[PDB]
Amino acid sequence: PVLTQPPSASEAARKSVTISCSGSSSNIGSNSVSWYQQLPGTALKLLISYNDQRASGVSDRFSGSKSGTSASLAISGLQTEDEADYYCAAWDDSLSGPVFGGGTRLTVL
Amino acid sequence: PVLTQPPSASEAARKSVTISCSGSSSNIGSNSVSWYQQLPGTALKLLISYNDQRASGVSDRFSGSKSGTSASLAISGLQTEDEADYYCAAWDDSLSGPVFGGGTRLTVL
Amino acid sequence: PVLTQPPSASEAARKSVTISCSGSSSNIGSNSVSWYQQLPGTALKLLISYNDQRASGVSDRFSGSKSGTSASLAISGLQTEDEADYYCAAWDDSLSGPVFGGGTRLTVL
Amino acid sequence: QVQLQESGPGLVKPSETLSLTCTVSGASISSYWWGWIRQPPGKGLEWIADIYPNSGSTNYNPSLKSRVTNSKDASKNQFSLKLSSVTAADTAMYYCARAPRGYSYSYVFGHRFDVWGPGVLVTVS
Amino acid sequence: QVQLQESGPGLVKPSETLSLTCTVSGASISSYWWGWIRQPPGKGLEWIADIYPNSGSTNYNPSLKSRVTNSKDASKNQFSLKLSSVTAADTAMYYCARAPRGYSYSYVFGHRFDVWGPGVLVTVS
Amino acid sequence: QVQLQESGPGLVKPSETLSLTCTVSGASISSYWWGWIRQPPGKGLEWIADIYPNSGSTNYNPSLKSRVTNSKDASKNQFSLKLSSVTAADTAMYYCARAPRGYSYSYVFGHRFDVWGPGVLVTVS
Amino acid sequence: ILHYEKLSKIGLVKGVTRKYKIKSNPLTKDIVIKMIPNVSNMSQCTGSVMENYKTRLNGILTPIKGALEIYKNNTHDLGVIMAGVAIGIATAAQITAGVALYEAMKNADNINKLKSSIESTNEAVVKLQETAEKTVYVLTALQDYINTNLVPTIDKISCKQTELSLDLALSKYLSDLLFVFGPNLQDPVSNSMTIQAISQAFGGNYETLLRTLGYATEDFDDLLESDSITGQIIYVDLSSYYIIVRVYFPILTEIQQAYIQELLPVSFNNDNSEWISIVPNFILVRNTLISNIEIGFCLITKRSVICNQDYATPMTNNMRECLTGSTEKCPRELVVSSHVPRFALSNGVLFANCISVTCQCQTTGRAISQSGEQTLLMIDNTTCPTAVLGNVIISLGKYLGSVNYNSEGIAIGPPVFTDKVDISSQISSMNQSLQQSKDYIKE
Amino acid sequence: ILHYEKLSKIGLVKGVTRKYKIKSNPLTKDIVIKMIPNVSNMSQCTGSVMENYKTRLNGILTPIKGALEIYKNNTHDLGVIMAGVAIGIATAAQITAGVALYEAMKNADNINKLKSSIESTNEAVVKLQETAEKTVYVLTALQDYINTNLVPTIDKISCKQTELSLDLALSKYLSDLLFVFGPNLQDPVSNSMTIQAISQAFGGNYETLLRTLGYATEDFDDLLESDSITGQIIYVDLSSYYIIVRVYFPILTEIQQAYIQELLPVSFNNDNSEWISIVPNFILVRNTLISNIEIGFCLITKRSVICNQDYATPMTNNMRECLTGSTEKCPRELVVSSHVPRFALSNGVLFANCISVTCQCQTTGRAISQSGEQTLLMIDNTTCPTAVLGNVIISLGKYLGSVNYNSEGIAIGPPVFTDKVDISSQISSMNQSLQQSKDYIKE
Amino acid sequence: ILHYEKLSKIGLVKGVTRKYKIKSNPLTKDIVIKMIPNVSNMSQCTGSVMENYKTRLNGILTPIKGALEIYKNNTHDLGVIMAGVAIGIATAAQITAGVALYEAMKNADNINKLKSSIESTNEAVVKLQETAEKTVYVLTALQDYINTNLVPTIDKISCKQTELSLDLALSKYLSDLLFVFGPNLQDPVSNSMTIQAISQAFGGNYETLLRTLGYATEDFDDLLESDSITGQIIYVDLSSYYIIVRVYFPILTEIQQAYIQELLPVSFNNDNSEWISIVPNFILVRNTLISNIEIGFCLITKRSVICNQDYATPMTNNMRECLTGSTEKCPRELVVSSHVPRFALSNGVLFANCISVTCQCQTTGRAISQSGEQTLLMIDNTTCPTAVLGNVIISLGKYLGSVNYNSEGIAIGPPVFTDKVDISSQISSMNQSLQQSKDYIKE
Ligand SMILES: *[C@@H]1O[C@H](CO)[C@@H](O)[C@H](O)[C@H]1NC(C)=O
Repeated sequence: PVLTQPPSASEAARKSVTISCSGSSSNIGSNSVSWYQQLPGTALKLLISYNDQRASGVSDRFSGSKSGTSASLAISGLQTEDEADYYCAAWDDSLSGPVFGGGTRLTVL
Repeated sequence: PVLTQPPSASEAARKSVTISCSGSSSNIGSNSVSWYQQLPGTALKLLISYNDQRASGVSDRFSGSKSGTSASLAISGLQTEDEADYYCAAWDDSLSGPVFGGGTRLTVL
Repeated sequence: PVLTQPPSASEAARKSVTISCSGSSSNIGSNSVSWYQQLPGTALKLLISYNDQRASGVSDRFSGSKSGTSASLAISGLQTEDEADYYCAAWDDSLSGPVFGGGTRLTVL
Repeated sequence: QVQLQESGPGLVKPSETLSLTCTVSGASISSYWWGWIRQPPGKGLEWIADIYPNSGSTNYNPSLKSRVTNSKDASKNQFSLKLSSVTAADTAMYYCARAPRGYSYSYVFGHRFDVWGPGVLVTVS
Repeated sequence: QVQLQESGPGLVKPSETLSLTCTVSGASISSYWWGWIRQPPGKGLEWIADIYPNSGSTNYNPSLKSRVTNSKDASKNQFSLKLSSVTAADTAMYYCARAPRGYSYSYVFGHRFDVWGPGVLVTVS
Repeated sequence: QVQLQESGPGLVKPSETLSLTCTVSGASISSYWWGWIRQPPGKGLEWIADIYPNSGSTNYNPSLKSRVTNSKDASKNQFSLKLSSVTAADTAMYYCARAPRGYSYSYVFGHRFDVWGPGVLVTVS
Repeated sequence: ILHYEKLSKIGLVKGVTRKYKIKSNPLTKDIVIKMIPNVSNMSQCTGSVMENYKTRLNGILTPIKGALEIYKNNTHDLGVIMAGVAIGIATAAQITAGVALYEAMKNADNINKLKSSIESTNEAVVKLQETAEKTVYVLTALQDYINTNLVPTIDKISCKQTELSLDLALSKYLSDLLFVFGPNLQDPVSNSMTIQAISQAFGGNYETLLRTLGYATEDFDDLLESDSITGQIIYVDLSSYYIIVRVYFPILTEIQQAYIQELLPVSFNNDNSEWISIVPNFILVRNTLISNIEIGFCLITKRSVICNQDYATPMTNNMRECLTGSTEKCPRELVVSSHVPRFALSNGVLFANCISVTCQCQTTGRAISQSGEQTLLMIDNTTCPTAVLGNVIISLGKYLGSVNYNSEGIAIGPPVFTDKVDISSQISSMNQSLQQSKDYIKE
Repeated sequence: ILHYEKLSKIGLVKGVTRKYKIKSNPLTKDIVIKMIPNVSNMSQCTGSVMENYKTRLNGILTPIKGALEIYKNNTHDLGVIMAGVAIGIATAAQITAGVALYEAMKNADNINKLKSSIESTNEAVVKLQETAEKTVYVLTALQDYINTNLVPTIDKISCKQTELSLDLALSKYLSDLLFVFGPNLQDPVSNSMTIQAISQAFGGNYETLLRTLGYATEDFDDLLESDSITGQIIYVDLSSYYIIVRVYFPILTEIQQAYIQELLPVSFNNDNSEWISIVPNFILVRNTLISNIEIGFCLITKRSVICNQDYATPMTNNMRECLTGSTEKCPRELVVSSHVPRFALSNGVLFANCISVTCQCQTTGRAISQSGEQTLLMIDNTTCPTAVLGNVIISLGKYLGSVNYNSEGIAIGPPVFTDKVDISSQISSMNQSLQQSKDYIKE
Repeated sequence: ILHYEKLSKIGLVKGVTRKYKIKSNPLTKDIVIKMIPNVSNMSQCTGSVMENYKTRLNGILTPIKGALEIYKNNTHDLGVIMAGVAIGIATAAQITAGVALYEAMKNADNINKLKSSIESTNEAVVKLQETAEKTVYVLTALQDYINTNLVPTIDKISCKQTELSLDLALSKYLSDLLFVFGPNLQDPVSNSMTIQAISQAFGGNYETLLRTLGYATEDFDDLLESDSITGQIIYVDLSSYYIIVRVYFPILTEIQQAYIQELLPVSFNNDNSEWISIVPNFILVRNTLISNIEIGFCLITKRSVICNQDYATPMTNNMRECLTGSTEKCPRELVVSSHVPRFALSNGVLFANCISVTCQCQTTGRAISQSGEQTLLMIDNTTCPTAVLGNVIISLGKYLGSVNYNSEGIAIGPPVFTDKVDISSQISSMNQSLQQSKDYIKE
């Protein structure tokens, strides 16, 4: 149906932040999570797939993890270029398709 | 459809009696027979299953056999407590269910 | 749908002749060819099956071959009794049945 | 020990619908096959239907198939039967029973009603 | 030796139905495939249909599928064909044949009409 | 490098039908899964449908299933989407994407939109 | 009877003692295996598959029937007599198996009265029960595959595809069958073939075959894995393509005054080198008689050794003397590998070569040292309650033997080399030395 | 040539005589095996299965092609010459196989002209016939499972389940394949691999593979079970993932003046104990020359012994003297088991150790007795028309040898011990005795 | 160190030199194997199949748990101590494996915290990921067959047929399982069982099992085929019917100053007869020490020999002298077969017995002749640039040894016979000769 994300997150530079994504047994419990980034006024791009695998040309400061019916995206060495929106998605066995989260907007201090 | 039993049977005490049950290739020829007892004014109980297997707490004087499309129930050491009605049943492949005989009432002299 | 045969063929006695049969990938490319003979005013008989196998009591002067989507019937030691009509047929996977050629009438000089 | 109890109306008017309920104690209805049998007064037994509630499977006696419906309720561990358009021929004693079937250890196939309920009398008048 | 005989009406009026019967001697119709073929006067052969009576299987020529029905009779070892709504184009000689098909010893697939009947002439006037 | 381009009408009148086309360069549409996504202004993403053109397979978002049709054109390497009976709630940015799914080397199942198009804005007024 | 204390000093540590059991007194039961499936529910998609299959199978089955006929045609009632002239050449086991075959023929005739019913079975396992004497189980190869896979997919795939699938399944079945029932089966008149091998005619599923018998015993798995459940072919039908097999189901009996003793080898020190004793590791004792045993053919369990026959073999006088205490006659071999064991535990007591491995006493922290004149050390709790060897820490018991074990000393036997080529080399060198000594006398 | 009468008195009873046959003159035929199935009818359900499978299979197949290239790149027409410097090190068999590999490449090129057609096959068995020279069969692994099981169940199960089933099937196929085509195959330039082993690339169904050849012979099963039908890998495609294999189909030729004689062992009595002679049980006679034979590598039938090569081995002079009548040179071993045979039948005549088993005369009822001076008894119908041994009753013929068999007597050889450890024990003891005798001379 | 020039003259041609590698330093990972399928989607057609299956499986699994309990109940922290008195009798390997088992129990507890999730899996392969410590893969036997074949055909076939198919599948699974997990497994406290054998609990599909680990290495196939990837049973559940297995994944390390040399045997001529030298074909050299190697247990590749342990064995002094140039001590055996190799190629140079095979020089057309005093001929391009042997034509290089090879001559060792019966015959004859010589002194 839908995945639960926090509307906002914030942390100062050179620090690290974590974004959570909550789901259920049919989607996150049984299948993996993908993370996408949307910068202001540009095309969306794939950051993470299979809960921990970074795409080509993605900085090592991004990491992903999954536990139970929840998943997390961690960003270290926070910079100003990391301000964006972040979305999580997961395959759902009852829909034969992906379900998205609400998105989290990241603001750096 | 239906199994053929003799309406009545009789034998003196301390003797032995035999009750027959006739069927066809679809029910008795290919599957096993069960035998049930009904005493006057009480619940029915399972005597025999799988053509020869006695239920728990059933006296050894009851025995069963099967040959071809026919089956038989033998009672030895006949007593007065054995007066009842006896029914045979068999699974039928054309119905996906059991078919019953007409029943035999046992009278002891 | 249909197989392509030449309407006529001719050759002098004691010589040899060849009759061609053209088809497609659905019938001749993937399956074998059968050849039948029809003499004037008599029942049709099977000459060749499985592209080269002669029926019982068929002279060795008849031979068959297949290459690609085409097949050929060769007759050697041509005689006057060989004047007939000859038909080719092949199983077609899109029809679940045979498809016939137009037939070739053989005239000996 | 598994026990079964039947319940229903004592008298059913002709052309109406008869409803019966079987309540099980000591086991869950969703792990076994069950069945319904009836006996007219003074006559022999007749099979009605067999049911597997967990998957909703049902096998019918072909004579009575068009007049039989079944239902279940797992919270109260009960299953119910309904026979429509009853006539004077439907007065009888009714039983519910547990009805296991399958192959034995030596590959002999069999069916048996191994536990019976007391039964309930239904008269159509 | 297997033998086949065709039988039917000599003349069929237009728009009526043509019925043909093939009688087999020396074998049972329920252990083989059979087929029907026709030849117009002065022209080539055309396949009509193939049948397996034991299971009631049938394969049709797509052009004639809508006008063809088949039937059998095991007691007299006969099988029958019926073609409806006949026009002048349906006058021809008709044959029944035995039609085995399958893979050879070396896995080459084939079909063949290995035994033929004499045939019966049908004229539509 | 695979590239995608969306195309459609800038303005769609209410109750009419919206039609969009995705054109692919650098790959054949008949060897991959594809998908459609939309984002209302100021809100989050919403999945519309996934398609496999080679076999004509389609998976739908249950909310929008009754209003969605799909088509393809292999000669020009394009695939098209159509949404009927549009209201004011259907104004958004629309994207097409390549959408592989399956098990990884270590038997973890996943889905991902690995290539995205620029998107096209549709306003319903 | 064995001198365990002396043996432990040359690295032969006492192991587990086991009982000796052999099969005996079998029960017999007959079963039918049909080797062609019933295709009557897919008859329109068979082509000519069954004809080719029957030709191949008949070619396979004819020699077996031919071999059975030799004994069947030449045996008559007297209590049964065989015509030795007609048989010609035979071992005793073959003649005994022929007697068994003649005994089984009567129930074979009774079963063969059910031929039409056997031909018409349409399920993988069927029990035919017509009379008390006409009752038998029928097992049909490949019937499950046809009923579960091919029949339900009719008209979901083409008739050509169904025919090809059936042909491939039959060909694979024949490919598997040929190893057991092919020309390797020269002697079908015997009762030594295991039930596992016979079950290849039913796809290798011997569990179902044994379940049809209806027996019950606690030694079932031990009987199976010791190759003690066997079967014999009694009848072959070349027109219906089925066989009748008689299965023999024995019990296990324990030999009363017998046991089998195991020895655990450990390397020991002599003359600044590492050695191992060349002595059999399993010894059979029956009524105080010592012998070898061909234990590779038996089944070794925790409590007993189970065999389908007596596998005892003789032993030389010198080896028997070595086992009873004369250690100067026990051969030894040099160790040039790091995999050889260096210590062992017996009845709570450690026997260790502490020159080759580090031995420490955990109770005091002091090392345990072995001198050059000691083959190995016995460690119990009189000297060290808790011992450390590498990453292993062990609490120990008390030794029941001599209190002066580590100060006595032993006599050492001669070295040998056991490699196969080295055996020929040694034989040739000894012969040359003997020739030299012989020619020295003549001159 | 063999002294059967003397041999029978030490328990070596004459058995069946057999012919000697060896394979020769093979015919050749090429066939293609495609090791990846066609999934075009389920392409929406494939995920990334085929990519991972191709990576693994390429890893498996690369070394084979590398090994073939060594001979392919270094062989040219002259009638063909090999560059010995480039090859470096090779056996004669490998060089001969390389010559054969060079011969097969002419047909390999014609077959490889059909690459696009090979890639597009969608059935388990297909015959491609484009021209008289471009004709070949293609066998595809796992195609039957895909066509019969996975395609018909599309949309009855989820796409994820279909993908997982396909992956598991491919993984099981690779698990089975690795034993034959893995690192164990370090020498693919040879023609000694059996067709049964090669058929693992097609799931082990060699019956279908041989059916595609179209041959016919009465010795087919004997050729198969003697491991005489072999194949050689000629070409490997690392982009389409198929191989070309050339199959060699020979005939069996009988060696004219040769035969193989079998001996049946029976225990005999000497000095209140039971003994068995240690003599080879199969003897090869060629042109009146006696030798051993490594019969474990051959196939033994009723009428002949069939081998893929000559397995003759030499025999010592003392053993040959033993076989020709010098029985004092035939070794013997003590019997300590109840399973050793006690009697045998040869040409209608019984040879029995009647001290160990009870022998009775059925004709008269009187017992048959054996004295301590007799090793065993010959029983024919001059003295016993019908004999009883346990539950065995046999009617006997007439002995064709000496009429004084039971009163002559024989000379007995020396005892030996055959256990593996006992061999080393005996060698060491003999060496010690030799050393003692040698040092006695010096003093 | 070896005298290759002298060895080549008695038919021992120098072959390939290889490296020596042994496994070491393993990583560990745990996995769960569930041995009963989930039938919740077909529960109406199960009958009493699961109860009977559970009874049989419990009977199989109980002894394994019993054997593990012996070490589990008698091991405690101190850094771990075993109770030697309670254990009683054990080898060093068993005690080490017990220490490993105690180490694995810590992760076993965390895995067993997932019992309810394990019981409810409904797919063949599932990854359970609850926390960082509670993460594991679960593999379920027969689940794929149920999901793909039986569930989709519900109501297309009868419920009775579905039940029978399920029962047959379970019975076949048990029939295959019994060989590995039956009474033959009397010592489950060990880490020597291969992953291939363990995979029989999952139908023999070890490829999928290894894929779940997620490792990557270039020596993967070499590790597999050398039997270096092993596993150990850590926990058995008798109520949910699953096991926990720890897998050991090692690396291969090369022994630095060691190599293995191969020798190619070729027949040679002496005294109008053909002979073959009896010398080991593989020789291990470590730090300039020569020894034998039991290479039958290792994996032979093109560039190295790979073993799971050190298989070196000692060698006699006479054989070591033979290998270093004393050819009068190298034994030989007569050739009576046509299959023995007659020539070989080493470093571009031919070594051939041209008395037994026809040798021609292609450059000049003249024959190459061998005299009766020559054992074999060395052929290089100083005398013949291109040689013809039968159908083989070879271009040759230059010999790096002595320029007078063909005119020197060698000393020949004594003949021997290697047949097993001939060994006993020779031992007995030598003992009789020794007895005669001994009794000559007394008289
Ligand atoms: C050698 O012969 C003597 C004298 O009979 C005997 O005692 C000894 O055991 C024999 N040894 C061997 C190895 O044959």
